[PDB]
Amino acid sequence: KLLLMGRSGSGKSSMRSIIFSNYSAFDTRRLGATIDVEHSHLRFLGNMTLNLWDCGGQDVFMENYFTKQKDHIFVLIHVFDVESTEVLKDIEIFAKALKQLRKYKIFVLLHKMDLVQLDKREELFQIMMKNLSETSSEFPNLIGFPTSIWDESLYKAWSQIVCSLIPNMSNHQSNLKKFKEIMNALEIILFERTTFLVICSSNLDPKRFEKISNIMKNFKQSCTKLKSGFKTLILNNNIYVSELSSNMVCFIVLKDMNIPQELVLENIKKAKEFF
Amino acid sequence: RLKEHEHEQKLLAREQELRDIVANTNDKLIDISMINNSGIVIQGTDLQEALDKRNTFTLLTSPDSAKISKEQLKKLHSNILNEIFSQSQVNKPGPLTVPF
Amino acid sequence: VMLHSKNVKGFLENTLKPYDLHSVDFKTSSLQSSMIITATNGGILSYATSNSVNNLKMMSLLIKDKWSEDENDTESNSCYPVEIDSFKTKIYTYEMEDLHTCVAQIPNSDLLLLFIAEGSFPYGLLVIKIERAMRELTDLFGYKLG
Amino acid sequence: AMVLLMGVRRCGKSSICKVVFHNMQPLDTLYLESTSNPSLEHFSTLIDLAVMELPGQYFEPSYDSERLFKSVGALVYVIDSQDEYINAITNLAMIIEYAYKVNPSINIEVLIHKVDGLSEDFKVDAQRDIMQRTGEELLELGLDGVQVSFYLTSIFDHSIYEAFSRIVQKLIPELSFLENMLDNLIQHSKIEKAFLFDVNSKIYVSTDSNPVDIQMYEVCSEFIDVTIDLFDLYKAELQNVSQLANGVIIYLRQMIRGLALVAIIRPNGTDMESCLTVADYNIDIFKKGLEDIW
Amino acid sequence: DIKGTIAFDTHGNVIESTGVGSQRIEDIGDLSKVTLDAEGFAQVQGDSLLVHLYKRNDITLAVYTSA
Ligand SMILES: Nc1nc2c(ncn2[C@@H]2O[C@H](COP(=O)(O)OP(=O)(O)NP(=O)(O)O)[C@@H](O)[C@H]2O)c(=O)[nH]1
Ligand SMILES: Nc1nc2c(ncn2[C@@H]2O[C@H](COP(=O)(O)OP(=O)(O)NP(=O)(O)O)[C@@H](O)[C@H]2O)c(=O)[nH]1
Ligand SMILES: [Mg+2]
Ligand SMILES: [Mg+2]
Repeated sequence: KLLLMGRSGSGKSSMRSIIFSNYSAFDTRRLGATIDVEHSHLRFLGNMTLNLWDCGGQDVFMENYFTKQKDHIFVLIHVFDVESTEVLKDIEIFAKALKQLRKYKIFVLLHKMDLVQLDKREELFQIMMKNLSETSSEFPNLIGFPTSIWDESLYKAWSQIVCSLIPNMSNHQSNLKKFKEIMNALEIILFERTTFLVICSSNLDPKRFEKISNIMKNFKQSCTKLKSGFKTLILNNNIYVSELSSNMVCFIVLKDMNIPQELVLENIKKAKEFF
Repeated sequence: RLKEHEHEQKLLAREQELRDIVANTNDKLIDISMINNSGIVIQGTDLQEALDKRNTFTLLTSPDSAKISKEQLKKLHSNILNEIFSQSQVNKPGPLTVPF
Repeated sequence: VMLHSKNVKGFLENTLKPYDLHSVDFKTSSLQSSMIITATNGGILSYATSNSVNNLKMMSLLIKDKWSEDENDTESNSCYPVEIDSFKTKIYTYEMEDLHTCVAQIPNSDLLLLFIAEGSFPYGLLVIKIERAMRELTDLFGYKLG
Repeated sequence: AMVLLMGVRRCGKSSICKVVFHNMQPLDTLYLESTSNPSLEHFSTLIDLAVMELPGQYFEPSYDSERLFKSVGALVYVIDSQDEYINAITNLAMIIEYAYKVNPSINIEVLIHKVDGLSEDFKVDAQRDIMQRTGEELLELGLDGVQVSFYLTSIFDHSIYEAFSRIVQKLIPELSFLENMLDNLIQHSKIEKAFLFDVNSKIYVSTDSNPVDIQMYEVCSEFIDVTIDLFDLYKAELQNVSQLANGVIIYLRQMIRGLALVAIIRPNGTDMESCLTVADYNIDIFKKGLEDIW
Repeated sequence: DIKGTIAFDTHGNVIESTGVGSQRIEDIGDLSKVTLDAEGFAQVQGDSLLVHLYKRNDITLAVYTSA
């Protein structure tokens, strides 16, 4: 289903714990090292349930995967610890996964990006990708992101990942635009309810959706202290977030800050049924 | 000294002056109970309000009694009321419900 | 369906217009304010005026309270029954502070149309004003809150 | 007014300064380097405070300090846990001797610091028996100044924020009125707890009578952070409401001088709008309250 | 010469009032009780002036002259 792979220490399980199991960036340092493959069955959109093959990272396991379980094993999120002394190793184990994969969607994550200094982050991601894409051609076009636990770009990672397996894009984009129309918004965003990943934009900050994913994850993770789950939040009458469907939450931003609450919430509720 | 007297009375006068502000704000607030039982909103007629602004009339059947004819009254009545009703019609800018 | 805010603010703002009769020397002040509110809560859905937004939202809750109290009782005056296209409703005439108010339920719906005016503005006149305005809210008849 | 923030060299003076005032990510304070010359972070809000770090090197009562202490509202000495604090206490008693000598009315607050990692039991264990050795070195020095104020604080937590709140609150003159005035706001409206926060600082100027369970302070602080984080994203008064499944409401409204009222509302069953409209009405008069104290 | 008008419904409140009408609203009390002929008209005088009544469709127009 979903292959979570990469050498030891690269925080595969750390990611799994954050975006899925709702660990925070801090608590994940607790996690014991993945022994063989830890499977995780969790649903997205209700309609599709996902199986997360959180593979082992240690070389013992790694070299085993391409041996007595190669057929068994064969999307692949392959992650990369930036600091690795043995870079060309990790490149070549990626190559090892690749050939067996022709036996049978590829995503590369430069994880732990929070460690390398801000200036040589751009340059360092560039050179690494220049390589991996060339290696990947044996696929023609490779898409992969810089990824850290300590920033929001982890969410933007999996957003562009999960939506790659969502068929609703044709239906939903049509069904969301048609909500933007009536509401006279600046934009509406659709997120999944539990994971908080971006599903769809309607129509001037570029890092909106990744950040919102983060801020909202943290309000919701914070809400536990009051002992109840998040439903709605209304800001300045400008910004509206509502729980909507059983497997959807919407971030609306209105153009006028005085269209009465009960109206927006009423229109939210009528639209709520559809999707 | 005497300066200390004067200033000490003041500080205490300012102190009570603050107690006033507190008490006024405290007085001014509203409860949800007050909302439920409040008799601010009551049924009203114009008869009532003029009667609280704070036998009388004798009838005449004689034909000679009227200074405006029955036909004059009829025309004024129909005129006033129709002007009111016509002036009372008001149009929606568009459909109040939308599809989707 | 879902409600067109712009058109509702429009209608409500058109209802603010006063009367300038010259059958006689009769003329009214403009309607002070005018809202369509929820029948369930007494929360503003749309308003027009000739923080105050709160003062209104508040008044709404007070009026809705008395309306539902009156509306749900055993038994006869400051309440006009009205028939519109076989849809039936009640117009109520209240005094609140110094104001002349006038609330009628939009038939079959969870929406009350409520007018607020000056003391100078007579009740019997507002009754007409609201009834005649009501007759143009055909789009909303039977709107149950989502 | 102003406050003296002193301690045993390299113990978390500049640390809590940067994290309280600049919302610094604390591991960036790990790489902070020794300020050897007295530095002061001003703080405005309701009172116009001024926090002055002193480098420290025992007490050494200098020539200037006689007026400086006579010019101090309150004194916050920070004792680093996880180091021999007996030297800190030996020194501390000498400082409070000078303060009390010069200005007898000084409020003395002591921060038991770097307590985050240690177990709750290890903390209780430390506190009950540090208080003892603190009053010990003072019993030897004349009478006992009733300045008993031990605030167990961790920079990596909400502990400092709560402490500093209780510290600054202790200085505010109009406080007694704020509490009772704010108190019966939350009595008329359906509010279990309300705090006046400095939005930037995250410390609180006033709360109500009912118990400040730190879980709740935490919710309100985190709420502020959320509303600001979201608001800052989109710019093309300042208020924020959120409702949870159980019906409870978190409310925030901008108020005079960088403050912001943040409150938790019980539904008790009623409509949200009714609760929100009554709230807004009361909070409007409340805003008129603290507008008419300045 | 007309000195004022009141025009009221049968609930008690008023539809319009000009001249003395707006002042002497109290009259609707006694006025609404007046015995009308089969045509719906009446002439009454009670206070140094003469009121004329007409009632069409539950709406009475009262107009005012003098003695
Ligand atoms: N600074 C930083 N540390 C990270 C990040 N991701 C993970 N780590 C740290 O690195 C460790 C990686 O642990 P884990 O998630 O088990 O990695 P893994 O890829 O599952 N290894 P294995 O499969 O061998 O068990 C965690 O303890 C965590 O503290 C990141 O983005 N930034
Ligand atoms: N665990 C923990 N570490 C802390 C805490 N406060 C500070 N530290 C760490 O301990 C060091 C000392 O803190 P710092 O504020 O720099 O000390 P200082 O009192 O300013 N030194 P100086 O007297 O030279 O001005 C810092 O590098 C910081 O990382 C705390 O509450 N908990
Ligand atoms: Mg692991
Ligand atoms: Mg320092």
